[PDB]
Amino acid sequence: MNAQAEEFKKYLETNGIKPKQFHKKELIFNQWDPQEYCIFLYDGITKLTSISENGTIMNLQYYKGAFVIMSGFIDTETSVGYYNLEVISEQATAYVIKINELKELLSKNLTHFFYVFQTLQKQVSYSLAKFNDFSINGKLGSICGQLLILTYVYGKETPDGIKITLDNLTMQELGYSSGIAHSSAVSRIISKLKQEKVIVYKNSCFYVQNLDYLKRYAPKLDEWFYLACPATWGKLN
Amino acid sequence: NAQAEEFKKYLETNGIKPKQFHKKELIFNQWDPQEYCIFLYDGITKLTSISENGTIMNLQYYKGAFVIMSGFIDTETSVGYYNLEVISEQATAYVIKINELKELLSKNLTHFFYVFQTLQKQVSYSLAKFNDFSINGKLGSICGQLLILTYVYGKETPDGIKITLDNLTMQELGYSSGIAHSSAVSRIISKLKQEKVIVYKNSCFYVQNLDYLKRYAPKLDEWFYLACPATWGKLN
DNA sequence: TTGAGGCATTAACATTTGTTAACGACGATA
DNA sequence: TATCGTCGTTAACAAATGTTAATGCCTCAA
Repeated sequence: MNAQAEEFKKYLETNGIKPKQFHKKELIFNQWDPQEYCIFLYDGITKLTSISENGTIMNLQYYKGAFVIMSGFIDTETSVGYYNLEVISEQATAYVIKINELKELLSKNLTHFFYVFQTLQKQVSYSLAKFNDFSINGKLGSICGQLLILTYVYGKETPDGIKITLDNLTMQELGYSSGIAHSSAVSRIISKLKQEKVIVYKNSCFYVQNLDYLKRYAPKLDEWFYLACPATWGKLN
Repeated sequence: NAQAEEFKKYLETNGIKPKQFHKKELIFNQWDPQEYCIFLYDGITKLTSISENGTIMNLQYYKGAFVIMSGFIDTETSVGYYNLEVISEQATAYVIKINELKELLSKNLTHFFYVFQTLQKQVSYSLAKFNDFSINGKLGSICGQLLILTYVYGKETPDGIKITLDNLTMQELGYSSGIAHSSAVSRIISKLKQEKVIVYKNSCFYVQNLDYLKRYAPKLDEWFYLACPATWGKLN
């Protein structure tokens, strides 16, 4: 839980905005029926995806509650882009706010205006950092960068390293995060990381045994976790 | 444009007057990180980062009017260690202390939404750019970056679309796409030259097949339509 | 006019990644 | 038990990109 997010929850429920329950594989919004929302993901795990005319899947970013995703601009109320927000956890809870009423809610209470503005600053800096590390070292650095992200957010200390508490993280789903189209390619990069004793693919889960190696290929992301998520970062250093 | 003028006159009421910078000058930097809210009013700049081993990265360009946050508003700490270099001859920007920003936005809520909107344009921009640069590797990354420059600094002419950037060397394009060696950028440009996509006149770039770049940057072209519809209409 | 340094082009090689396919392990259904 | 489907390896090949170096063009400075 988070303090600012819990007071925001009590603010929405006080104004008539009630929760909605989504189950795994469900889409809160999608790229084909654009509706300008403000998704306040309170509990659950989701991934922001995009599918091209070709049909290639792109895993842009994972979201873990509580956070704020918006599919439309605040002043114009027009689409910011055509993306899908798929629930990947077994169940998730979110507060769907029509883009228009949100304008009023934040106008009344500034404490929650700056909270939404803060998470937005977390998004901007996160995208620049992620874009920085994925671009420099090619696909190896992109797999290493993504595994660094998941290690901080879904990683727990274990005797065999640091286990990633994320189910159904197939080879395809890792490639989609780094723009790899073939599972055989992402698998090749994993084999190299196993031979270098960086990770161990024990029973359909990844165990990170050499965090410093990943920090080598994603310095701006580790820097971001330290500067933006100091609590999540400190629990592994 | 219009909403930035109201943010100018407003900033010209609370004693935060503009400062002038020249080319090669850094507004803020990564080694001495001061937290400011930059309101680039006029000029062109690039956001860069230098790794520990010296490699340069060009994250994106900024053309006024726009807003660049070097620090958070609640924690008042830094959002990351980046440099904002002026690449135009002259650029005017209003430097706002991060601790002052929170009190200034609470006064007028219409300018709060303005800074909020421009930040959403930043988020959407990064996702689209991240999307297109990842699918097709480096060829797509050069095409995407070229498509960006063609919309923002492009002007139609009898032959091609002139990308009006003084310094657009092969090394500077590679920094935008994560290519370390200029020879690799050239080889890719030689492929685009042979495929009738672009030509190279006076160390200046001309685009003749805009649709070809749209193939490799669908999300970025989608972004200009939704977020900068005026800049999009000039070429469609 | 001479000579230095930056930048683009091209080449030739090494490494990585795209692409397709065969093998084998595991789960599920009947 | 047998048999189909999915997913992970590993291979082999093609294509792209990393990397270095020689070359030619250009501006500058004396």
